Amino acid sequence: SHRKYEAPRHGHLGFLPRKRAASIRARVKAFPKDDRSKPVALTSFLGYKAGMTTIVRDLDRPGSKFHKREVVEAVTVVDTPPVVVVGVVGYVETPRGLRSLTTVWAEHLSDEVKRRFYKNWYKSKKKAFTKYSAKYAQDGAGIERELARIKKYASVVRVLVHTQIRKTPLAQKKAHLAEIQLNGGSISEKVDWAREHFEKTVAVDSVFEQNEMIDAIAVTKGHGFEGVTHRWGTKKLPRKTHRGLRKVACIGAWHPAHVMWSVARAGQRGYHSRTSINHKIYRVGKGDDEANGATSFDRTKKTITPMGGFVHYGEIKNDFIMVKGCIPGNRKRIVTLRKSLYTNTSRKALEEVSLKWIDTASKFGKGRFQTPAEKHAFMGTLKKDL
Amino acid sequence: ARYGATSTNPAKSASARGSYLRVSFKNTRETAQAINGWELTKAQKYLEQVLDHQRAIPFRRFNSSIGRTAQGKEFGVTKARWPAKSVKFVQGLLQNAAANAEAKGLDATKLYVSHIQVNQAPKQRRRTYRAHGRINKYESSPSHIELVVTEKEEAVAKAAEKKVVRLTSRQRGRIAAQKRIAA
Amino acid sequence: ANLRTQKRLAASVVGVGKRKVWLDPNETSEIAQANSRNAIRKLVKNGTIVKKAVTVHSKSRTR
Amino acid sequence: LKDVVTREYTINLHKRLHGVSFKKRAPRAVKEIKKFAKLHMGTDDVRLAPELNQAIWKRGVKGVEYRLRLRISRKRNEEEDAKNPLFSYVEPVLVASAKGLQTVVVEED
RNA sequence: GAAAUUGUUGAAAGGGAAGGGCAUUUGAUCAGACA
RNA sequence: CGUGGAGGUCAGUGACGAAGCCUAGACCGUAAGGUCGGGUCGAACGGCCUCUAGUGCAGAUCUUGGUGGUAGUAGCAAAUAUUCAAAUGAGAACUUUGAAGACUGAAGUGGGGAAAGGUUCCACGUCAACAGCAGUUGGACGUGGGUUAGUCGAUCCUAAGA
RNA sequence: GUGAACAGCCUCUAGUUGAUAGAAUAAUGUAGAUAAGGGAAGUCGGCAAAAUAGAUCCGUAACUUCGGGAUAAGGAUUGGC
Ligand SMILES: [Mg+2]
Ligand SMILES: [Mg+2]
Ligand SMILES: [Mg+2]
Ligand SMILES: [Mg+2]
Ligand SMILES: [Mg+2]
Ligand SMILES: [Mg+2]
Ligand SMILES: [Mg+2]
Ligand SMILES: [Mg+2]
Ligand SMILES: [Mg+2]
Ligand SMILES: [Mg+2]
Ligand SMILES: [Mg+2]
Ligand SMILES: [Mg+2]
Ligand SMILES: [Mg+2]
Ligand SMILES: [Mg+2]
Ligand SMILES: [Mg+2]
Ligand SMILES: [Mg+2]
Ligand SMILES: [Mg+2]
Ligand SMILES: [Mg+2]
Ligand SMILES: [Mg+2]
Ligand SMILES: [Mg+2]
Ligand SMILES: [Mg+2]
Ligand SMILES: [Mg+2]
Ligand SMILES: [Mg+2]
Ligand SMILES: [Mg+2]
Ligand SMILES: [Mg+2]
Ligand SMILES: [Mg+2]
Ligand SMILES: [Mg+2]
Ligand SMILES: [Mg+2]
Ligand SMILES: [Mg+2]
Ligand SMILES: [Mg+2]
Ligand SMILES: [Mg+2]
Ligand SMILES: [Mg+2]
Ligand SMILES: [Mg+2]
Ligand SMILES: [Mg+2]
Ligand SMILES: [Mg+2]
Ligand SMILES: [Mg+2]
Ligand SMILES: [Mg+2]
Ligand SMILES: [Mg+2]
Ligand SMILES: [Mg+2]
Ligand SMILES: [Mg+2]
Ligand SMILES: [Mg+2]
Ligand SMILES: [Mg+2]
Ligand SMILES: [Mg+2]
Ligand SMILES: [Mg+2]
Ligand SMILES: [Mg+2]
Ligand SMILES: [Mg+2]
Ligand SMILES: [Mg+2]
Ligand SMILES: [Mg+2]
Ligand SMILES: [Mg+2]
Ligand SMILES: [Mg+2]
Ligand SMILES: [Mg+2]
Ligand SMILES: [Mg+2]
Ligand SMILES: [Mg+2]
Ligand SMILES: [Mg+2]
Ligand SMILES: [Mg+2]
Ligand SMILES: [Mg+2]
Ligand SMILES: [Mg+2]
Ligand SMILES: [Mg+2]
Ligand SMILES: [Mg+2]
Ligand SMILES: [Mg+2]
Ligand SMILES: [Mg+2]
Ligand SMILES: [Mg+2]
Ligand SMILES: [Mg+2]
Ligand SMILES: [Mg+2]
Ligand SMILES: [Mg+2]
Ligand SMILES: [Mg+2]
Ligand SMILES: [Mg+2]
Ligand SMILES: [Mg+2]
Ligand SMILES: [Mg+2]
Ligand SMILES: [Mg+2]
Ligand SMILES: [Mg+2]
Ligand SMILES: [Mg+2]
Ligand SMILES: [Mg+2]
Repeated sequence: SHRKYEAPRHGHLGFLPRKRAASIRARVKAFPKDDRSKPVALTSFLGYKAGMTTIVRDLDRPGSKFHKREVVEAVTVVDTPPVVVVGVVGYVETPRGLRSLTTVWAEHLSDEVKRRFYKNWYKSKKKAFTKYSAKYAQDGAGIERELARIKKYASVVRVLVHTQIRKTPLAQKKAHLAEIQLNGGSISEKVDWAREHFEKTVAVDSVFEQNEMIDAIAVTKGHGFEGVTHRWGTKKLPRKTHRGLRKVACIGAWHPAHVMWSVARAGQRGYHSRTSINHKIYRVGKGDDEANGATSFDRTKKTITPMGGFVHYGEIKNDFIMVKGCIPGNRKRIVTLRKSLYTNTSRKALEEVSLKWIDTASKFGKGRFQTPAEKHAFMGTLKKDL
Repeated sequence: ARYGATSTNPAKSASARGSYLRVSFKNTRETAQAINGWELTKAQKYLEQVLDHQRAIPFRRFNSSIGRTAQGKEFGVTKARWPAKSVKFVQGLLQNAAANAEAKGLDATKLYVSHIQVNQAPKQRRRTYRAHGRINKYESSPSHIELVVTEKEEAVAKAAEKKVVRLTSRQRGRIAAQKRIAA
Repeated sequence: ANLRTQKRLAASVVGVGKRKVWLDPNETSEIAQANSRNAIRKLVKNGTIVKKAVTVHSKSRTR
Repeated sequence: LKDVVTREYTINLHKRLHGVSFKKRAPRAVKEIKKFAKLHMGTDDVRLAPELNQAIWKRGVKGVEYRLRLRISRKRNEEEDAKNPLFSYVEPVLVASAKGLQTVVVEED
């Protein structure tokens, strides 16, 4: 008859269905617009969400009440050992849209990738790619003409890369393989780069720089079957109400005589694909680098790994991307980081940060000490020890 | 005797019954059907495993609002269950057939079950008390079970009709010249 | 094997509650033949059925 | 083949019981132990000494000690022949504290 | 020892009911007339 | 057109198979229906002219009986709680015994009675039904045994009342 | 035993351990609890819920049929040795 009072609907209809995703690895649905005047490099990267901590930095923003004053800010850390290049795939344009034409593969393939191609690895004869590997033998003939044919046709080129999941504290030995569009100039220059990087390795620093705005593509945490109140942020019904109250009182008018797509119902919650954007990179780590977690002002040699280690993850012994704030997906999940799709000007983007101090105390309680050293200092001598 | 339609040669088959068994008609229907046509030997090892919850029985008719299980994938099915009491009654009949086969002098290694048929025994009446002074039937749904084991025999040779061919005057003018013309 | 009767009889004969009669699990065939009071009697007197002690409710803390 | 062994294990009951309803903690423990014997002895058949039972129920249902020092013994089966020729007896070991011991083989004869 | 209703076996059809009417293909099945 | 029963008749059919029942086999009739074959069955039954009626069903929230879909579904969630081992038995989550853990907490889940029941008591045997899982157990089933009074009640007396 | 107590709570004697069971711990429930800052803004309505409570001492208004109102209200205090 007409609402009575007016309110916004609940929740966004541009995120339906609120279904479990088809895969733990959320898909890159879009790559940066290509400028072929620049050198060749990846346009994304693979890693694993390890955890969060706190940061202190002076903020630089003429006009704000916190100009040249410190702020304290949340950051996530994703574990990011070098990705390894094992294939090139070339796409061509058709009136039916983009279509994959060939894939060329490297000759040798890590067991790490090799075992993604399997479901019962232990029992198997592991024959994956063994006839392919032979194609090199014969001078090279066939792999050439394929590379060669990518070159001739092909509107875009992506690289087949995979993570070195063993360089990571995780249990799962089976790595993550994935296509990354390649944007540096010229089709042929692209596939050469790809050909050149077969079996060889690619670093993060060649993909991201400090203060870059990047996007995170990941599968959201799971929560299972969810009632309507938490899933859609619906009003709790009154305490007096029969047969339950975390519900919707009116699931619909009498006509249309059908529950409609647009009304909140109980169902799966989380495990969704998201493409979260505009996460500025506060740090690019270095695994071989002691004093990862140190700064210009801190100096105290220590790595980013909190005392006792990242809760529910492990240690971070590889290079990492420290990104301001928080990110979709949870600890241990594969996560794609993507080059931004637009040159943002913002001032917020553009501000070149410089960390003053990275927090490094335990996360497994009310952590009181940055380092065993500090703890040793403050506590004195204990009944164990020397 | 007088079992349901069979097509098997009784000289190489043995058979068994239960009548008025207090097992669920519907569950044992599903398990009977699950064993049907099987190698008698593969069938027994199979029922054993059901009892162990290592493989299951696909429910295919009497199965609405049944549970779901990985153990149906074997059979292309999502709903499968593990009907204990059915299985033990069925395998008991099977054990019987075995014994009779042995007695007829039949080769056990060739025994498959070539007929297994459950249908509905007379119901058994018990009753329950519902709200407001009421009473309702509360009923057993029992089963008769019959199976037949038969020795596998291979091949079938050939042999059949001849269809007496019949064709017009002009239909053999072509033919009579088809060969006089060519080969 | 079913010693209820012998147990109840045991309780009655000894003069205390069943909760405290001990039926010796190794003379379980001997006990079973004990159908009568006279033969529970001389089963009690030779340790095949023992009285089983009271449960202390001490007064020490009260005191 | 077989192997016929005795060892003495400590089992963490605390993480196995963490969460479980109070009225099910002693019962759960009986079970979880059985399970523990099968995981080590290979053996579907697991039997608990009536004194072991006592050790478990020593403090009431919900009061199960966080660690137990067991002695698990693999033995051969007897009479009417069960499915499998092996089985395990479990006994409590009279130890001063269950806390602190590695798993040890008992040299039997 | 009918029917409702059921099991098995054989045959057939089935993209949000089924069943029906005129007509013919196809499959199965069968009467008659011929001499 | 069809059904129960009656008079007449065809010296009608039939244990060498009446009647009935089954049959996407045949044939006659526009139709109500009629005829045959084959299977099943077992003792009676039909055509024709007439006579006679308790004479034809889809319904009546029809009567009685039987049967479904629903559905292996709702459910079997109040009364704090169970556990190890032996014994027995085809069979043991549930019986027996031992051990342990608890409960009722003397305003009792203790020890007796009145009304009412009527053998439920007790023993031996024992599981087809019953005890909304089970069963080797039972207030179940089978076969037996058992209730002792000068003093305990009745019986006597009177009450409202009859 | 505690305590004013035949209360509640724990125990001895006696008696039970009966009441389908197993595995999990989604939604929504039923029953039991908690919640920062605000404090009835919720709602027909404080419905529900929360707050209060024993004892000892101190203190106690209008009004009244002088019997009350009254544990009015408002306060302090309480273990062990
Ligand atoms: Mg409006
Ligand atoms: Mg899917
Ligand atoms: Mg090609
Ligand atoms: Mg919730
Ligand atoms: Mg909200
Ligand atoms: Mg939220
Ligand atoms: Mg209400
Ligand atoms: Mg609402
Ligand atoms: Mg923490
Ligand atoms: Mg029959
Ligand atoms: Mg059905
Ligand atoms: Mg059905
Ligand atoms: Mg279901
Ligand atoms: Mg359901
Ligand atoms: Mg459904
Ligand atoms: Mg599972
Ligand atoms: Mg299915
Ligand atoms: Mg009911
Ligand atoms: Mg009821
Ligand atoms: Mg009533
Ligand atoms: Mg011809
Ligand atoms: Mg010709
Ligand atoms: Mg919990
Ligand atoms: Mg008959
Ligand atoms: Mg037609
Ligand atoms: Mg007429
Ligand atoms: Mg007539
Ligand atoms: Mg009549
Ligand atoms: Mg004819
Ligand atoms: Mg005939
Ligand atoms: Mg006939
Ligand atoms: Mg006769
Ligand atoms: Mg007439
Ligand atoms: Mg009439
Ligand atoms: Mg009609
Ligand atoms: Mg009718
Ligand atoms: Mg009708
Ligand atoms: Mg009509
Ligand atoms: Mg009717
Ligand atoms: Mg009816
Ligand atoms: Mg059932
Ligand atoms: Mg159910
Ligand atoms: Mg309950
Ligand atoms: Mg209920
Ligand atoms: Mg029980
Ligand atoms: Mg108590
Ligand atoms: Mg009391
Ligand atoms: Mg009782
Ligand atoms: Mg009495
Ligand atoms: Mg009575
Ligand atoms: Mg009795
Ligand atoms: Mg029985
Ligand atoms: Mg009864
Ligand atoms: Mg029952
Ligand atoms: Mg029974
Ligand atoms: Mg009797
Ligand atoms: Mg009698
Ligand atoms: Mg007297
Ligand atoms: Mg007298
Ligand atoms: Mg009693
Ligand atoms: Mg109940
Ligand atoms: Mg349950
Ligand atoms: Mg609050
Ligand atoms: Mg206030
Ligand atoms: Mg208001
Ligand atoms: Mg106010
Ligand atoms: Mg209002
Ligand atoms: Mg009002
Ligand atoms: Mg109002
Ligand atoms: Mg109230
Ligand atoms: Mg409070
Ligand atoms: Mg007042
Ligand atoms: Mg004091």
